[PDB]
Amino acid sequence: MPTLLRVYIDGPHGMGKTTTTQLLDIVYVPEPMTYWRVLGASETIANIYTTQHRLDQGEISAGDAAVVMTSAQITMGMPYAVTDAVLAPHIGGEAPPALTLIFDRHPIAALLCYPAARYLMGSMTPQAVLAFVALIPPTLPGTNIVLGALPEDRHIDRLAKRQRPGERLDLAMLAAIRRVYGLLANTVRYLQCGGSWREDWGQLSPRPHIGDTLFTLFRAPELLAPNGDLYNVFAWALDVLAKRLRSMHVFILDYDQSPAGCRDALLQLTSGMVQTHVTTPGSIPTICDLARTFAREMGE
Amino acid sequence: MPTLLRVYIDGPHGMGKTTTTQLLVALDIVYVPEPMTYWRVLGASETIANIYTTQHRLDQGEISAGDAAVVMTSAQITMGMPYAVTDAVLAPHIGGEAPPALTLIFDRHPIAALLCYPAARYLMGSMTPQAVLAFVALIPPTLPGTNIVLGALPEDRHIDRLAKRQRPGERLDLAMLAAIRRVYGLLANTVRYLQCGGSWREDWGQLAGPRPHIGDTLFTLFRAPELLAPNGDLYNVFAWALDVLAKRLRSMHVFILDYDQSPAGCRDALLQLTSGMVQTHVTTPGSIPTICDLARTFAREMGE
Ligand SMILES: O=c1[nH]c(=O)n([C@H]2C[C@H](O)[C@@H](CO)O2)cc1-c1ccc(Br)s1
Ligand SMILES: O=c1[nH]c(=O)n([C@H]2C[C@H](O)[C@@H](CO)O2)cc1-c1ccc(Br)s1
Repeated sequence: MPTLLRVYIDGPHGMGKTTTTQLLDIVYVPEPMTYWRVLGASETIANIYTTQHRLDQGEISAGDAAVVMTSAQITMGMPYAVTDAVLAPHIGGEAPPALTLIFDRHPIAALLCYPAARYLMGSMTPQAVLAFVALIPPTLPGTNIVLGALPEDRHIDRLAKRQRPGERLDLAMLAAIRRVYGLLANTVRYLQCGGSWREDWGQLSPRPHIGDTLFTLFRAPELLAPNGDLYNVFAWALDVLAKRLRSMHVFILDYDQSPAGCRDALLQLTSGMVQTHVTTPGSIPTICDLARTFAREMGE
Repeated sequence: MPTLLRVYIDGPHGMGKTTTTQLLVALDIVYVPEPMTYWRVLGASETIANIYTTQHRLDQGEISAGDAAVVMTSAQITMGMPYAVTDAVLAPHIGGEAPPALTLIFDRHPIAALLCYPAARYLMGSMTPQAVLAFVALIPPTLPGTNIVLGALPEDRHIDRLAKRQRPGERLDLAMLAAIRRVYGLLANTVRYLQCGGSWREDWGQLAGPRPHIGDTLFTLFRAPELLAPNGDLYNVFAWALDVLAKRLRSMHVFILDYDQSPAGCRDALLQLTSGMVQTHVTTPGSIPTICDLARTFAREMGE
């Protein structure tokens, strides 16, 4: 069968991502803005930022913020969820690629990365973050995740330039979110280096120290038994997290440059990403139509 | 290679499902109960109490529809968390379909929290079909040998039992009973529909035994203004979800059990249906013990 290349450009918002991918037998699946602002619900992004603002002003409580916050993360990952779902069966085993799919963000941003950041923000229960993790679909072969690198003040400047409507410059949420992708990038090398959280978990009391991995966020008092132990339910959700992330291929793009440069770099990492065969002759065309119809309908 | 026999007992609450499964188990056979301790304490505080009060608040006109949806959606993520973790942990051992070396008697399948309960809440107006389809996209891949025993039981006889089998924080809500009763009937019809060659897209225009009418399946829940494009066709985002709703269920093995009989009767009834069920091999020979302990542990920690 012919081969495919799936590339998910991911990282914190405000790093110039959509811009540089649009500057790129290659389809680009955008961010489903229409689905957030209109299809799934009314102005999901506004809701997120507003709510946290009410929590920051104490106009509402950590728990009401959690439910609203929780209910929104659902609307945000839905389009990505279904795409991976319908896409999954066509992807074959790892292997010029007959089709290159550039996606704007992977599902883990919705089922892991943003949820965690909001936890880090006192707006999402760690119990909920782990519920989402538990739902992270299996990791198809050839899943290349590009995460971005960019100096803080530079990223603050950028965050400032363009924001979806309803947003708010939230410098904490920036640091919260920059923290997560940083930890996530660390977890992957850890898992890949042979690290076992169960074996290293006691330390929280050639590879990253589990203190610099995503595992360190779940030493959360609400996840532990009166004697300090993690409840098994939760220990298992970390076996899923471990399971899902270890197979991903993470590629770093330095965003501290010009779109032309970022673009030129993005295409550059491509030389080492992993391709896979498709399942049917007609997989490529079906995939091509899905990615174009996804774009057409949800990209504003 | 050893085989495994997985059996998920689901259906509307208040039919006596938990009892009989225990009964049956009291006769290489491990149970996986409902994770009440997670619902009452671990994941959140009193989730079931939260659910029945919210609906109730909405009905009293004391909150809105968007408050309920936000709360309900939130409550459902908690309710199905344990099922979701269990399924993902077990999945790698589940192998090809093939007496069983191990029999795992589950209490409710992931789809109950990712589909049926959501769908029913939607029918109650405390959930949106967009949220349902979000959950549906999150239903995990249907493992081989997914045998589901649903429970039949006449309504009045159900009402009486429900009135009896309440949960801590539960309210006698017949409306929800009827809703939950309708949703599970559609599930069975749907699985029959999908298996007799049915295709929703083909029969979309139209909105044991013979193939059911698409309008007697779950696909009919999703004919909502919210999901339609001005051109009148389902938006593709949802259409693609319904594609997964059909993929997930098409390979399940549904069996129906009659709950209009004594506890020792359902036990024997269910014990009868069990023989015609699909087993499967395990991935590693040592997968059985592991599976045995995950189940016992799930039981020991979240059962109550
Ligand atoms: O889950 C989310 N939650 C969230 O608050 N955001 C924010 C960041 C920015 O302000 C705007 C667009 O990225 O919305 C994004 C996401 C995700 C988008 C796509 C996926 Br997958 S997850
Ligand atoms: O999603 C749910 N929603 C819900 O309202 N219930 C109610 C019904 C009854 O009052 C009680 C116990 O099932 O909880 C149960 C569930 C689930 C339990 C297990 C799974 Br999977 S889904």
